[PDB]
Amino acid sequence: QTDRTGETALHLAARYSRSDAAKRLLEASADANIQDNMGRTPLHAAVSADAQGVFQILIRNRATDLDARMHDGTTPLILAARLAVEGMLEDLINSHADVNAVDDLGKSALHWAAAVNNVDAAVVLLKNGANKDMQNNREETPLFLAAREGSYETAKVLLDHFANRDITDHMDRLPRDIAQERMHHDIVRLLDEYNL
Amino acid sequence: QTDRTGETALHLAARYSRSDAAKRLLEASADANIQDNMGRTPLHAAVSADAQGVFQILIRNRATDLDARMHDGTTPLILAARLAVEGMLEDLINSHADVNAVDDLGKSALHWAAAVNNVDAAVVLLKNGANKDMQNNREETPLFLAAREGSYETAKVLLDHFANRDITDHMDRLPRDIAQERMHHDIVRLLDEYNL
Amino acid sequence: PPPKRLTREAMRNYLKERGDQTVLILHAKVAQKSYGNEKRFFCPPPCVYLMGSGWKKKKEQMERDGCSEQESQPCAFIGIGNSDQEMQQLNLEGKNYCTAKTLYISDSDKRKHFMLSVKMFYGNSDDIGVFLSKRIKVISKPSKKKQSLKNADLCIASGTKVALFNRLRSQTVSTRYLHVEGGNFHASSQQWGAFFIHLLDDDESEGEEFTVRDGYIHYGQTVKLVCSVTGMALPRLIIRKVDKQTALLDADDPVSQLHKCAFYLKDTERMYLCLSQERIIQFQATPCPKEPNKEMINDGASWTIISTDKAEYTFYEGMGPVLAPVTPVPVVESLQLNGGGDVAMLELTGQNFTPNLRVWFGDVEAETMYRCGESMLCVVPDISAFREGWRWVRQPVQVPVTLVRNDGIIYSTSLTFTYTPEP
Amino acid sequence: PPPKRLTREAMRNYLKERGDQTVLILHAKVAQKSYGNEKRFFCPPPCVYLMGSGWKKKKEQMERDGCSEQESQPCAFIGIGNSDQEMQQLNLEGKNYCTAKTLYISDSDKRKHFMLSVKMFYGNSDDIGVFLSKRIKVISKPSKKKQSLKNADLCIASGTKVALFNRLRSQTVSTRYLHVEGGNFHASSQQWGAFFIHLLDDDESEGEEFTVRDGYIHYGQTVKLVCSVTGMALPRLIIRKVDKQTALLDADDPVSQLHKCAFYLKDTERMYLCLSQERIIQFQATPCPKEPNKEMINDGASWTIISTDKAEYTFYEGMGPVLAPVTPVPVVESLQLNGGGDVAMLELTGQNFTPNLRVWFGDVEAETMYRCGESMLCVVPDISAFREGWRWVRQPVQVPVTLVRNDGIIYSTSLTFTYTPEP
Amino acid sequence: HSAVMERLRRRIELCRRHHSTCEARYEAVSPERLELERQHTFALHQRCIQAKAKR
Amino acid sequence: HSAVMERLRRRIELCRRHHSTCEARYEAVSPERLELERQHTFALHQRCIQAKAKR
DNA sequence: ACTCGTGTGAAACTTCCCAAACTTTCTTTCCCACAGT
DNA sequence: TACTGTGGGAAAGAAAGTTTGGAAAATTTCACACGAG
Repeated sequence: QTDRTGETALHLAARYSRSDAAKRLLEASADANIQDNMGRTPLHAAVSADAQGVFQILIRNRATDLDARMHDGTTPLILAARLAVEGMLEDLINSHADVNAVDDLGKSALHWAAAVNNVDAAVVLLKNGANKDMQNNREETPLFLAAREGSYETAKVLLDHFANRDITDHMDRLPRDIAQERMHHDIVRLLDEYNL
Repeated sequence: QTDRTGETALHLAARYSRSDAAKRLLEASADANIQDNMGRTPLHAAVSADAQGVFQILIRNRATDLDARMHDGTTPLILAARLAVEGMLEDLINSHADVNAVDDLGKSALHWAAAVNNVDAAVVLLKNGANKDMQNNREETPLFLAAREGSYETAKVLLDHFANRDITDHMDRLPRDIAQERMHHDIVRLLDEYNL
Repeated sequence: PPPKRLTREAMRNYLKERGDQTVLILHAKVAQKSYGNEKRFFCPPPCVYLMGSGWKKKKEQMERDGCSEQESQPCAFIGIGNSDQEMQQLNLEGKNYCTAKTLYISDSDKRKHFMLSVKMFYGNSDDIGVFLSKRIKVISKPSKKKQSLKNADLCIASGTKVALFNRLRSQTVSTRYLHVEGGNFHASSQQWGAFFIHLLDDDESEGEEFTVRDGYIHYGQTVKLVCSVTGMALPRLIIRKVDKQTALLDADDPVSQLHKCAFYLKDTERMYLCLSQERIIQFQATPCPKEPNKEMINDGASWTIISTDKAEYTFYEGMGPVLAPVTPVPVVESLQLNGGGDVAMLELTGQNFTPNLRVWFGDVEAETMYRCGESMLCVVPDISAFREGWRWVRQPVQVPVTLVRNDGIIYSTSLTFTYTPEP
Repeated sequence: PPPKRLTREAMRNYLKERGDQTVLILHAKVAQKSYGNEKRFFCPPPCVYLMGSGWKKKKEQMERDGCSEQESQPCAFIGIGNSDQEMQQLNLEGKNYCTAKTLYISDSDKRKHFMLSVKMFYGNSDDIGVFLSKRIKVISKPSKKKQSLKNADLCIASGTKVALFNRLRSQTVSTRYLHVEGGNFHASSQQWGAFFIHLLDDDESEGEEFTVRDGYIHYGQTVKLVCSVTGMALPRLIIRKVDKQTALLDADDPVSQLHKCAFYLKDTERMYLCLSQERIIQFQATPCPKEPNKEMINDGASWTIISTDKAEYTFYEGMGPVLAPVTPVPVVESLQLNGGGDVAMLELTGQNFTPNLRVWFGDVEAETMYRCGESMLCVVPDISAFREGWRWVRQPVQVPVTLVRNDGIIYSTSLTFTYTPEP
Repeated sequence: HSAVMERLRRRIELCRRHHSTCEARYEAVSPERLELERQHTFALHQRCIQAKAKR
Repeated sequence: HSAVMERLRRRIELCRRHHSTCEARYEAVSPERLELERQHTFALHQRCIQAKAKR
């Protein structure tokens, strides 16, 4: 711990993308699930830093908690989904990360991916379990966050695996509504008229 | 597959104890759960060959099935227990191998460890779950195999965790009896008079 | 007049000024349902403060343009939103705070949760936008529940700020809340303060050096309370339940929301803390003969207790009047460092983000990728944006991070990026 | 005379001779319980063969020492073991095989499993030791069970060798089993053959090119049966259930143990396979009027079918007479190669191992570590133990692996280690 | 580089492109959107002003 | 070597030592153990020989 | 019954898979005394 | 007065549970009657 950020020698090599620097630190039976003051394991750092090199190491390593949370309870599967990086989401899925794991606001990577209109993510995530109608501690279906943010493409995709468009939020507003409101008439037209 | 034995490039480096030869073969997304004609994954080869180097690699790697079976359904945890190697048993246990997993004759590594009077193995195994009273498709308690082979020390140890000495075989012989018969009067005296 | 993006200049003359406008809604975490024709009011009343040495600057600048004492009058309205009841005005005249003591929630409001929206504009129709409270939970009745922490949301946990009020004999008008006037605790029927409910050890050392604990709060525990308002603290108290003005000493259950109770001052005989039909004092509590460990107690030592919340929002005008509301107001929970050095970026998680912001590192605007409502991303500008010499970060530099709108409204953050030499 | 460990010599003059003695117990996998005073006999009778061109050598050597025709008489006794019934002799006189057709299992034998022990010695009291059958399971009554494969042990699976017998009208003496006499199928009341019950496809090509399937066997399937005895095979048959000499064509349940049935010769009209009060033929089967798909059938086309097992044991005298029994006899299921080259060892898994053995690679004895009863270990001797030149294995060499006791009794294995040049 | 650089250029472009499409809808709708906010701040101001007329 | 060699010497010894203790109980008990096998092959031979006397 | 392998098949019986009130700790509703306008 | 909040209780309910019945295959075991020496 450099005690500035609470970060370990591993954490650093993760963020700095030193892919084999990390390797010897693993030859050393060095724990790869240490938390910095943000409460993130070097894997988190690795994802955050789009460091495919180091990433690959940690996930190929069995010791490493793939579903580790941060102080706000973010999983690497979450960052992976929002920070729009290539591959990572998938690799974590294949290595059997809890796809329905949630952060403190109880949003799943599917949720976030619909927040950041991350269509690719959402599809992969759907085809790997993923509660498509999960709620968060505001009773928000990920179809909802989509319809709020108005991210239409990801939206078509859950409408596509038939997400339930009628599950509301914790204030009895349909997703259909937070559209109307935020003035996304497209997302509306889609909710009014696509599938059923 | 060299098709002589059905063995892969990995299998070989495992048996030959080339510890970093194995490493590059793993950099290559090469599957580490290939079966040779005996039906053994390189890990099985690594254990068999007391190759701590390669072993450590494969077990530290997440892809690798730690509970893989052979044509006779032997788990590495099984060989580990019988082939009397140092450490391996433990490291596999720590990496969360199914400790109660069984071979086709339905004998657990605790069973074998009592067959081969492997006291150390038995103790580690007991302190990690391990059905101490498990039976095999001959209804043989591992306290039994001990009392058959007459391996007394391992026997004192199950009597120590109070294995049930009254569970019989599939022919209604007490372990107490297969002692008597095989002329192990010590194992008898112990079964007659130690604990209760 | 067309909208003017804030300038390298306007900024450096805000890091000197810091003349912030700032709203500040206080409010309870729960609200009792109101079945049929009745009307249960929010029993600490949602209390819209209005801090910041810059509201004045806005009265000044306004009138110095041709504006009434009637015009530069901030004009607020509160409401639960989603109703035909319409909204209710607040009298922000004279004093800067205000309270809405006749707010309720019909039987004809199915929603099992809700939010207070505090609409606002200057008299001149000049808009300032809607402000939102931090989520409130309908209940049906204060839930008297033994040790199953199943709902958890209802249990008053340690550390949380709570406000407690006293009403008497069952009459609407008497209501008086433990508030602090300058440094002397009283019971206003206008003002309520919010106190932190820190937990303590059963066995005790001196009355200072206050070391805190974890977990929920159960009746019987020892709990000091520090006011965020004056900073002041009351002597070490012991919370106990109450049934028909009798304070049961052996209550082993956890304090649920909106529960009546009483505070035994530790080591003061049998004295408790009690409401004064005036300025607040302590009381001896009656005998306890037929019921052994169950003391009978006064009208005024029987408080109702509710966990509270605040909803802050700061924002400065950095390019003068702007036609559209300054709302939604960006609030920034956490600031993450993605990557390092020459690639170094920064992820911002908060809420109410909008594509039309841009995070500024001190006075240098940084390119800003908006991911969504509650996440943003920006590129840590090179160190030679501040110290014009150096191609590298030769030693620790710390600039304050801040969000800046298009028409240059600037939402402050009090969070700071700190450059550091590479390890 | 003190015991003589086998020698480098004795061996090389066995890899030429191969004059093996060998027992060989055949027997049914199940045996019906016998409640109270009754006596259900093992309905194929356990059949102690005695192959190997060296039982003769042991008659020869013996008499050529001063031994009776009475003395060099192998003298066997069978028994379920654990009883007061004592044992029952076998008449190994004349012919080399024999059968024990009055063996049963009391109600006073609680053991839910059991084993046949075949004691033996030469007439001269000269011992040869106990032989054991491959585990047999008590049942209470042939279990007519629909498609739940819960017990599995009872369900006749594909590939398994099965013997089927015919008894008639309910009388003990008639019993005749499908056996092969030289190449012509008959029904002996002395001899029973064991046939493999391979599975086939519902839709069919020609009557050869026999390609097999997996899983259990259910009534109605097509099943060829090849004899291990003559090698011969009966035409493609169709197994169907039987109730009161009527062969229900639509039986969709799996063949359970000790079940009556009948064999429809495919594509031969309505002909089946039937018992001849002589040498075996086919039968047309009666009408089927009131019951539509349910054909009435003969006494002789109604067989009982049971899954069987063998228990082989070879062993040579490599140092002449040995005082103690040549039993228990080492049998070797699998041979594993631990390690490589200069460290190369070999693990042997089998059963009835004993510390007093030593695995020989051809004629070179290799150091042998005994791990336990069912596992052993030995050190692959250097290639220059066979090819005296070379420090390395320059190209493929294959020697036969075999277990050798202390007093040089030698148990053969038909397993072979194959040296190979390093890859 | 170009191994990673082409990858990083591609990532940043995603955010970039995205951010664009967002900050462009928000701007476009905001007229129409400010409009249930004006019309509301209106017939509500005629209440702010007659409770000032009660002082 | 000696890293592994001392480890391998140690392993082999274990088997070696074990096998020893085994092959030495077995040998030791075998007299007494052959003894319910003789006494049995006896009063059972006097039955092998009088069913030869019935031919 | 004369006494002994076989098969009926009826009567006792085993885990077993699944469908019921309630053990039951929580709410949500509504119905109604008491004190101040 | 007769209508304002309020506390408060009592009858109405409800989703997490343990489990009690007991209805659905497949054991045991036993008592028994053909056909043969």
